[PDB]
Amino acid sequence: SPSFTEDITLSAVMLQEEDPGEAATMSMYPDFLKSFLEHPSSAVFELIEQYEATCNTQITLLKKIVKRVTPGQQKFSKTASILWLLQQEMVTWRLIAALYRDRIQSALEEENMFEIAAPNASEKTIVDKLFQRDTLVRQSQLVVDWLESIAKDEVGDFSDNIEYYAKSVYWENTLHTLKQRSMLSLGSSRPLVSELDPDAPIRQKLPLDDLDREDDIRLLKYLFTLIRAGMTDEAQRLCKRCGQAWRAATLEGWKLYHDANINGGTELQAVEGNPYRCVWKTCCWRMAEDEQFNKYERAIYATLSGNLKQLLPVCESWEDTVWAHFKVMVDSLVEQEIRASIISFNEANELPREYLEANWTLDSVFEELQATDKKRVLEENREHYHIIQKFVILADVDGLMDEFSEWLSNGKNLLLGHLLRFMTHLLLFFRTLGLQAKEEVSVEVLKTYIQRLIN
Amino acid sequence: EYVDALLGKGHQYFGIQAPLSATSQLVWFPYSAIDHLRLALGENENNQHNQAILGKLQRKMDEYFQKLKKATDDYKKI
Amino acid sequence: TLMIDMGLFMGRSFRVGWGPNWTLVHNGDKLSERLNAEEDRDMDTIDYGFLPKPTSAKSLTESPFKVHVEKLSLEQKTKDLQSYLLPLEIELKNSTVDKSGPCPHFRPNPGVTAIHDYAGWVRNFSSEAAEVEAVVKQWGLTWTLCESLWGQLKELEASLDEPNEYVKNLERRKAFSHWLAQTAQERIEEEVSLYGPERHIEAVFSYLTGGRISDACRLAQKSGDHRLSLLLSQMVGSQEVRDLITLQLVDWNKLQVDHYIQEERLRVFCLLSGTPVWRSSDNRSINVCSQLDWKRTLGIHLWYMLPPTATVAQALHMYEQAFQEQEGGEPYACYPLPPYLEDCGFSFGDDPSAKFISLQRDVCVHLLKLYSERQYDLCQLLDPSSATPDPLDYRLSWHMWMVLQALNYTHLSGHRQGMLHASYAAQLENVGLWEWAIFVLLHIQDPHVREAAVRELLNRHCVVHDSPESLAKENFLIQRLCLPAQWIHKAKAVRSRRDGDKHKEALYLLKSHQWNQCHKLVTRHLAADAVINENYRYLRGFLGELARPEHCKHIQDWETAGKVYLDYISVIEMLNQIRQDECSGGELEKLHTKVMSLCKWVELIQCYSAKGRLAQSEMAKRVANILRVVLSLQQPPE
Amino acid sequence: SHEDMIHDAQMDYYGIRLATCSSDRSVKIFDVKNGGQILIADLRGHDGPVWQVAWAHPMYGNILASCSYDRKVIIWKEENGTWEKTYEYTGHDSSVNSVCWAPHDFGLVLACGSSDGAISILTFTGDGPWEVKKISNAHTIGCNAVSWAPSVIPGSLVDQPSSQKPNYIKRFVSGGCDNLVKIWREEDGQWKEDQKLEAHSDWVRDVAWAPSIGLPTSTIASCSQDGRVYIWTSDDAATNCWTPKLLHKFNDVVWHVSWSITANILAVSGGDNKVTLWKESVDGQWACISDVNK
Amino acid sequence: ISESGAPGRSSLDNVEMAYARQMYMYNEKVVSGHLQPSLVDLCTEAAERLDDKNVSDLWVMVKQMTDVPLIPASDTLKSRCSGQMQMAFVRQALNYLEQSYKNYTLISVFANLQQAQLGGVPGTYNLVRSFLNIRLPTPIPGLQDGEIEGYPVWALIYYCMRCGDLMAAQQVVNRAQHQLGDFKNCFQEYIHNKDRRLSPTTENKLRLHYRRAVRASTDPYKRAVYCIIGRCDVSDNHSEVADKTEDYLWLKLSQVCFEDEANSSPQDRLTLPQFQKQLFEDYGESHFAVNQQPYLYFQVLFLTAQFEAAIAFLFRLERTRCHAVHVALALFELKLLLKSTGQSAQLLSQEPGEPQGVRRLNFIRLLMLYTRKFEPTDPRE
Repeated sequence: SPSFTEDITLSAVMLQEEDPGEAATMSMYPDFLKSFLEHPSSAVFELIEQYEATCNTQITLLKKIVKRVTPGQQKFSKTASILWLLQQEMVTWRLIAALYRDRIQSALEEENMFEIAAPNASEKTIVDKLFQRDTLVRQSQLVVDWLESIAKDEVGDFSDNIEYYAKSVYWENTLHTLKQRSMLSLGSSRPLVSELDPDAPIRQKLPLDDLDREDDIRLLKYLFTLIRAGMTDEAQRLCKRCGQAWRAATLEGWKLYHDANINGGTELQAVEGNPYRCVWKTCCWRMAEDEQFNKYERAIYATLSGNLKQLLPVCESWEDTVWAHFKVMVDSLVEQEIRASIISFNEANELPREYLEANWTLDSVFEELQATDKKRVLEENREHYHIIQKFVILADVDGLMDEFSEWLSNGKNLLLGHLLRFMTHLLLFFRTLGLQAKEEVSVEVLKTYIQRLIN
Repeated sequence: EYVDALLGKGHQYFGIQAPLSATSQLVWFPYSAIDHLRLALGENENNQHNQAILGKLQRKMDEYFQKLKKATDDYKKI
Repeated sequence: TLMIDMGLFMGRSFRVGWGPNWTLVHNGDKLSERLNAEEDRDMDTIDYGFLPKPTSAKSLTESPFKVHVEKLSLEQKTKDLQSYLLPLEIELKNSTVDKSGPCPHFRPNPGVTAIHDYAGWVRNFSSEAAEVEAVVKQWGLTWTLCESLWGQLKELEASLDEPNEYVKNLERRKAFSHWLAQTAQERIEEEVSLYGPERHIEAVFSYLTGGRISDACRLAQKSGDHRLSLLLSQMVGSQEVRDLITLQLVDWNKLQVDHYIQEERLRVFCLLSGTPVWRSSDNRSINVCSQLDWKRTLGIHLWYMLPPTATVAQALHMYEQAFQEQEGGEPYACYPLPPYLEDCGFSFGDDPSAKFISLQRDVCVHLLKLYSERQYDLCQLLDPSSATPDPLDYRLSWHMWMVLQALNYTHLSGHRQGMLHASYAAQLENVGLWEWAIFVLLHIQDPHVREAAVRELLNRHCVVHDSPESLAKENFLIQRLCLPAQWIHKAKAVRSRRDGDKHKEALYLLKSHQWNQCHKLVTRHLAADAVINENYRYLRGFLGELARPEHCKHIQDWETAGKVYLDYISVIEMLNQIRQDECSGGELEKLHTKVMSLCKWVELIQCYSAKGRLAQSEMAKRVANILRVVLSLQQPPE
Repeated sequence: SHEDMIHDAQMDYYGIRLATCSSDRSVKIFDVKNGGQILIADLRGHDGPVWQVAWAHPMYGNILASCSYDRKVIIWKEENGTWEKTYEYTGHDSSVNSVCWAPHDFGLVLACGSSDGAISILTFTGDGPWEVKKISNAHTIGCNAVSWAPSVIPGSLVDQPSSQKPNYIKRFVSGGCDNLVKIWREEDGQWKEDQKLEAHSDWVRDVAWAPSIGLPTSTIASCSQDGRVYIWTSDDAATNCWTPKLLHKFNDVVWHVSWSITANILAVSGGDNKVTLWKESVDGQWACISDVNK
Repeated sequence: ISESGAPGRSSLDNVEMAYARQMYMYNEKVVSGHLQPSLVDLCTEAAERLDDKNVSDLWVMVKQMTDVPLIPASDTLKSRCSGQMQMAFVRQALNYLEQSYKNYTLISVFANLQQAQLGGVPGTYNLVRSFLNIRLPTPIPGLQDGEIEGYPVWALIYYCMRCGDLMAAQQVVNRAQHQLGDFKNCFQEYIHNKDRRLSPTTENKLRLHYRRAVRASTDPYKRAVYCIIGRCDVSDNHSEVADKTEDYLWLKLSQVCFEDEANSSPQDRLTLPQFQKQLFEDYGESHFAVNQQPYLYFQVLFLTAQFEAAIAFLFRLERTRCHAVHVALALFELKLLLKSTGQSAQLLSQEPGEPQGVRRLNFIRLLMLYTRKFEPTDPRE
């Protein structure tokens, strides 16, 4: 509709304070009820699709209303807070839909049967066989892919924003200084370099040009933002555009061959990877041990290795922290079950006996998350949305109902109309799927919902 | 000898490396040493060699000030 | 000493600056403040410093250099301690001393019933103390004026009978008259002691301004009888010769008459009636007093000038039109100057246009204007001098400002309150007070900033070498006042870490109860020190205090570092209990269980230094001994 | 002792140690007890005349920094009453001048101000290595002085006295000899152009920020080489408005301008042998109460 | 937000208190019957007496701009319909912008003192020369003919034009005898003619010379001076886009005239709505980084005849709605601000055919919100 476009175009330049947030909150309820009555609990996929569509629509509306002026007043501050809470509610709804899909897929294969245990070439087959033996690593990699998709969606139009300042020529100042030194014997009265390669100064242990170092740091920031989102095409595109494809060429050694070719007519797909992943991860462990470079390479080496001692300060956000923890534990379990059952003579990952004779589960994740000694994580583990996500992931009932009772005793000093509507819809979906809660909390939820409705 | 070396270039033989590469060429060394030297020279003024040394030092200081002004002008011309 | 002219030279030769605890580190001596020869040279602090500076005698061909570190502490406080403590100790109980949310916020309480108490205390002090200065008299008269203004005006007296509006106005007028008489009686007594039975009209010129009772005795002795003086002493209606001279002075100002010679022998009428002042450009000198003391001037103005039907605002407006230059010519009266000791202002008879440059305004006029209406300018008014020649000591000024803020009559300007609180805290920390600065600073609204400020103040004041007086002060702060003990515990822990008392710093850190710092400190020193010095009681106490589930669930590495010590202590205690109670299979089973459960974390527990290696060897030999014991005990002896 | 000239002389936060940095090729730290003095530390490791100095808080680490006329930055750490080596940097366009740490509300970030044409900021993170932030093309002739600015000042953001915790980001000012004054704010993860101003065409000595503990007004008093002084005041929200106003000008060589520890008294030292100690009165204006001789 | 009415006796702002006291004195004088002077001077003296300096100088500027000999209109509609008062206000705004640039030069001189690279010297020409030596004493590339005491004549002429010192410009022209070409007489005529009358043929020749040769020199000051003299285009930018839009606005106002004067032709003049849109969109808030200095934005909005836009901008700020209402009631006393009905719409309303900046202020809605944002306040206010 052009009305919204013209309204935001006029509000971005006008000098007034209009808050259509109340109108948006009053208009989102009838549309949500219409979508609910149009898509029942049967077609859950189409229901959640229409829900995500309408939710992205109102999120764009609210973000335009917010960005149309500087959020300095209390009204626009609370509007931005409501927008962030809506983004969090939608990401929790996405997590809930993913967990429901995983539970539906696992309900048809809860019971399995084991009979084949002889190993073969290429560890990818053993990994695929063990994937059906335990669902823990299954939901672990599912949450990993979900976080990767979250990062990809949060990156946004960065691929197009790069084109507004992407360079093409590099080492210009170094080449000019080398030319001056070669043609006039002057212009390099400093620890100069020998070759024009990205590894020559890092090998000779003598740097040059602080501006070149800052540009390389910015390019590494861009590479990290592109890789964290789970992208490689745009990464190699930027590499070919600039000239620093050495990082992309190096970040391709921890793979494995796909042994599936049985004839000549089949395409050659078993060319990516190398059987030296053991020595590769050993060198990565040594690098993480003697880490003394930049934060980005330190974090990438920590993620590629799995040293928790240096990963504790490497983890920037809670998502990265839980991703690193899940990856470390699943890698430890997989490598242990593969080595101790076949061959264990060369420890690829330097894990002592205290880590070798310990079967990691799922509660230990929440244990260390609550035991995080950092004040930031301690404060983040006591709010609302973080604990909601934790309870949704853990699928608990006792602690969930206890925290809901504490919330009801505290009052309406945290929940709102949209929050109560989302909670009622989640409870209805859970009751339609399986199990239930308590009659007291059920009637309390119902009375609070109808009170908010009549308000 | 120090003033002569600074006016010329013979600072490597004394220990001083490259001068302070600043935009405005001015006096940066502490003048307290020169003031104490002038006071010690003026303490005993019973012979003519002290007056001759004082005159030579004044002439060298004037020449150094002229050279410093010329260098400052050449630097500001950039 | 270098003093010749220079041309161009960068760098510097001497630098000054500031330093913590409110100190100044400056070059040169202190000739601008001190003038006597008894000056401490090369001082690092106040009162006796003496820094080794052998360059004083080595001069001629060398310039001397000396730096002095000092602290701002002017004047001298000897017996003023109680005089400054009594009003502060009264205001401390008058105001609220409770918390309000996270940061302790103090709320002001309206207390107009303390002005008369302060006045009575000042009167009693001046009575039982012969060394009363002029500042005490100024404070007393200002408190009396404030009591006559906003204080109790003797209302609801004699059963349930209150005066009317006109009666209350007359009572206010007579109270102001009594205050003016009490302020001018000192000057009247000085003039009486100076001269009495000598000159005639030259003395009557001032006797008319005086005229009370002690002076009325001399008036009667100089005139003839006392019945006329006793009637002339009373005001409001009682007017005989006073009214007769007023009738002549009324026509004197209406006519165009000037002065001749000796303006104090023939101008007897100039004292009473006094019409609005109107001057052209000649020589005119009439109205009240004619260049005397402003106190008795305003007294006569309120007594025998305007009729009693006029109000204080009308009298103030008349006096303003009198000593103002907007009358049409040149004034010739006097302006009420702020009395710090004995008339301590700037000139007499100056309009506000000529006063606003730098001349200090009156305080009584400002108080009357504030009582009238608060819609007048107050940003550039209110002199910082609290009825004293020195701008220091903001006692009665802060009291009046807090009373006005509690009664809601000031304006939105927090900068003045902030600077006043800062100056009061500086003065209190200079004279040697802590709780008073704390409770005068807790009045303003400031969360984390004032929290850190009071934290630093407590860390600088309360240390580990405290006296019984400091302990009693802390006990009073905890009991009668509202102050969290965790801040004091953290300050004591910081002070102990800055010293080295291991047991004291450990106790203070455990009382403060932190996370990372406490955990690393205990796991790095406490277990080893307890094992070394056989501090089993303290170790068990600390373990029982830290074994709460919340701490273990919030902090990391605890279940791998301190759990070993907890299990070892429990095993030792159960083994001692078993050895005391002979046979106990129910306890021996749990003992063996915990022992074989602990026999696994030896790979987690590692070394770090020589003390770590020694502790590891001790733990290993103890574990081996206990394992051999339990292995010998597991086998049945039957 | 100190037979030669004495530059700066700072004291510990408690009043025990006295660090006097002079050009006598010796840094002696005595003790303060019973009004006497006893030598307790003798540090020496510079190559030229030592200039400024700055202390720190013991809760974040007893660390001292000393600058000298040798393009060398020297840093010591205190352990068991003995100062040893920490971080030693060398090599610049000119000699280092100003040196100071950020307030306790931020951390232990050191600022290096010198007429080198660039800005090198040292950041102390963790318990070992440090970080360097380089800002080039910011000064034509070079820097001069750097004065930190805490975030606990209500004069910069009108949201502190309302149970709201403000942001703890790095903010300071700079007034080099490039005929331009500038403000630096840690935004967009780095440093760039924030707010520049032109008020002179020569050299500017130093600056002093007001560390107000309860005054909701942020002021900065500057001092130049030709006795020029600027009083930039601010009392707004979010974005401030620095007013290049004047007060008491001079014609000699005004050197240092220093605020009190709680923003109470201003001390100005130049070539007049008089340190005017100003103070804010109750009428919202300035007044000088005490003086001293140099 | 604003200084709302506190319930009974409490604590208000000193500015609002002094303004209410002055209004009380004005009402007392009205009741008495004697002719009152002007409340603008009383507000100015109150702002000067108060400790606040920025808003005091702002109100001083507003008073000096409103004290122009203009006829008091009735409403904003009548003001925008009348054409003579519009160009008169534009000329007065240009003159006051020149005076403000002169005052800024004086302030820069006072800041630079005297012994600092040739400080300020008494006299207009000497002050302009000192400002030029402080800004750029070195010879700028692109010099023609000679110089005056080794100073750039083109930069000196540009500074004199920007300051408005026509007598100093005449002195500079008289001093530059052999240091310039054969355009000294043209410069003298352009300075002496307030309506800019320096022969249409000579103006066309200068415009042709500027369009032919003076189009790529390294002297921005000389280029701008020649452009101003020849009256070419509507906007000529060289190096003024650097947080200093005052010179650009002055050049635009000097090159654009509403009435056809000497050497007037299409593609050499613009309209007031054009500048209004340029300052509202390209030079608006959160566009040209002007939110950190709202005083300059308010000043340029008041100069470009955007009273409603300036009022809205002052109302959008924090702790400034009080001053917005104060200047609104001042304009109402001076008989301005067109009345408009409406109690639920916004404050800035317009009709088809109205340009941006000059809108219909909803006085009814303003009074409604003013009465709704208030509590049982004091009887004086």
